[PDB]
Amino acid sequence: MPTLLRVYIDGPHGMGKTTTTQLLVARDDIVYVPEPMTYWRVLGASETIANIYTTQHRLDQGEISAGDAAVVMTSAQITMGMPYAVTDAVLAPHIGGEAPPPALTLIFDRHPIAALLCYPAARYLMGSMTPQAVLAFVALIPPTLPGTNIVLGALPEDRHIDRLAKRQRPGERLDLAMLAAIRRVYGLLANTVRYLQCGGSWREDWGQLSGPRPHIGDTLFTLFRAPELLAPNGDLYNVFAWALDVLAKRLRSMHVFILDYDQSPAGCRDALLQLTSGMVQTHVTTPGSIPTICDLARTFAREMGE
Amino acid sequence: MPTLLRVYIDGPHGMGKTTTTQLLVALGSRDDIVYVPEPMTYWRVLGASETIANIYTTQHRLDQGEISAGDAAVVMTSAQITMGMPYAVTDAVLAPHIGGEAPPPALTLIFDRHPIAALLCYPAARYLMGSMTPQAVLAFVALIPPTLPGTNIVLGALPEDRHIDRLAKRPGERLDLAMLAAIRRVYGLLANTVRYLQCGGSWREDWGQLPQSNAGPRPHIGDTLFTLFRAPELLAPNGDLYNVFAWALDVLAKRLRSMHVFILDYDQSPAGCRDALLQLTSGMVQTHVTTPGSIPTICDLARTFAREMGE
Ligand SMILES: C#Cc1cn([C@@H]2O[C@H](CO)[C@@H](O)C2(F)F)c(=O)[nH]c1=O
Ligand SMILES: C#Cc1cn([C@@H]2O[C@H](CO)[C@@H](O)C2(F)F)c(=O)[nH]c1=O
Repeated sequence: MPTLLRVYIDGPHGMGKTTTTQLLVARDDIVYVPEPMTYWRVLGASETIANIYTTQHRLDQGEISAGDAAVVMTSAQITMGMPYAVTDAVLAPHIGGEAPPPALTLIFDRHPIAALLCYPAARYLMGSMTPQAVLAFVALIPPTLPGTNIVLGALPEDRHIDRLAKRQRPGERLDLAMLAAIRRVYGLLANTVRYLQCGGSWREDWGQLSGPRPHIGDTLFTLFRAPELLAPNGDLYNVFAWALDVLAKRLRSMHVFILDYDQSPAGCRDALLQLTSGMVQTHVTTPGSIPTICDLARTFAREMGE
Repeated sequence: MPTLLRVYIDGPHGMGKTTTTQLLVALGSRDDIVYVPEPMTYWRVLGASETIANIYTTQHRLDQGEISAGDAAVVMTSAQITMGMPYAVTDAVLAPHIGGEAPPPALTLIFDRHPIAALLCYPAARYLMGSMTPQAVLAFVALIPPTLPGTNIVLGALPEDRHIDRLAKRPGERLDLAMLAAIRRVYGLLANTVRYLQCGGSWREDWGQLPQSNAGPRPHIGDTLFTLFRAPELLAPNGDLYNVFAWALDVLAKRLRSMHVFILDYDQSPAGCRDALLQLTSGMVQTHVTTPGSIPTICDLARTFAREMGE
């Protein structure tokens, strides 16, 4: 059966992700799946991004409670992740085991974990989502398929602020606190994958949060030493501990690649191209999978891309 | 390999599901059948504060016109996410233990509700009540976990008059007969949807045409869950579904079609329901487990869950 390469370009917004990749299919055997802006602004709800930034701004000003903001943020994040969740689910049966040239390369703008883990966790750090909601999203992260190659960004903070200022989505507000939270989350994400792959056991190391791989205090696990999640004696409730077991399973089999964005758009493009030589390809499951996947991807772009 | 029997008792609230589940479990030896309760403690305390009360209060304030549909939707959507969390995690932790479909089972697990109750049925019912968008319902559907082998779901049958009587007597709940009608309709649609799919129905082929299961002829698509999603919000200018929503229905078909549905008549005494459920288990699908230590592991998981979150 023919081979497929899936490449998810992810990481904090405002680094230059949607430019870099736009230049990458810029063709028959590569398809670019862009961010589903139309879903966010129109199809799923009205101006979800505006809704998100306005809610945080009003929380910050003290015009609404943490409680009101959390229910708003939570349902908004549901809208945000929907196109990623449907796409993953319809693609899943087509994905075979690990596998030469690929018959088809899909380059996605973001992986489901952006809306089902990273953004929720950042909003938690922003005081506008409960950690219990975050772990509800985590519990729903689809099982990690073979060949899940995820590209995360590296960019010094000052330069990132400069780029973000020019890359504001419709309805977005330039929020340096959110920028720092989302950068911390993705930093912790990269660390967490490494911790897990080198054989780290969160349950074994959990005691260190109260005291060769990253320290657990430098992974996503540290975020869930939140008091909401803990019994009167300090123990994590089992239901949350199980969500963390799921988090561990999902993240461990991801293939992370770091893309230096502190260079020219053509440079970023070339660097992304270089990275592909180490990415994992899979077979598809049926002979008709390749054109079906192509049609899915192109229909997504056409209908939901800006 | 030793075998496992998983049975999810589901359907509208107020039918006697929870009692039936306990009665059935009380028949078995302690360590060959385990009860996985509604995570009431999660709903009331651990996940958020009094979520059930929040749900019913919000619907009421919508009905009274004290809040907008928009405000009700964001509360209802967040609350439904909270409702489903323990179901999702439990399914995710059980999944790698389950083998292919397959003497008495080494272990029987009786669940109070399947993940689809919180990820599909209640959201769909709330959408019918005007307190959730159909887009959000389809987001929940997109997130329904892959259907494990040997997913036996038992749904309820019960005359509406007896059901209403049962509810008006036997929290945070408020007596809402409109919601009762909605959730009864939704589970009836569900039963039909499984039968429709297993009879080879293709919603895309039948789209233009807009109970019981494991028996009978193929339902009309208008009597399945697919009919709920002919909503103006989901339709393109040309009048077809946007592809994104269409893909969510494809997921809906995929998840439901491999399920094994049974209908239990609740219009009888608690012991009657128990024995009826017991007879029904005879035609239910078991699975192998993936490791020998899966049986005790699964057992501990079920008991830990029950202890922490059961009422
Ligand atoms: C995927 C995704 C998400 C994107 N976004 C935002 O949408 C835009 C994506 O470019 C950007 O403003 C953002 F990244 F901040 C969210 O707020 N939440 C998400 O879950
Ligand atoms: C599972 C479940 C759910 C239960 N419930 C309610 O919880 C209560 C106990 O089951 C009952 O009032 C109910 F079933 F209606 C919801 O409102 N939503 C759900 O998703």
